[PDB]
Amino acid sequence: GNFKSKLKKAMLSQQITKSTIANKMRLKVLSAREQSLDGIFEETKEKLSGIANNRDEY
Amino acid sequence: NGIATLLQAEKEAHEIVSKARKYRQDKLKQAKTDAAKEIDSYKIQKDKELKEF
Repeated sequence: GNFKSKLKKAMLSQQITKSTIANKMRLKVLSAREQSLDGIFEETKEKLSGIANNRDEY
Repeated sequence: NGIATLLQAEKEAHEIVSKARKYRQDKLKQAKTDAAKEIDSYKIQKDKELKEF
């Protein structure tokens, strides 16, 4: 039974390796989504400062 | 009596043989350790198969 339990540990270890990679991959896409979004807001920072520099429509 | 003392010596020899029976069990306990090792060897073979997988 201990050998069977050791074999079950390998299955859990194999699941652990698969689970760690699967979770990391999902957050990598989300991190890229936020990084892409942070670029959009970063571009909005310049436009907001650009509107101020006009001093006519501002 | 002398005959009774000799009988007691035979009983003492049987008592020594009774002690030797425990030694015989102790001698058989060496095979028990081998049997226990064989039990672990079977688990080791099962573990080796699990390790291979």
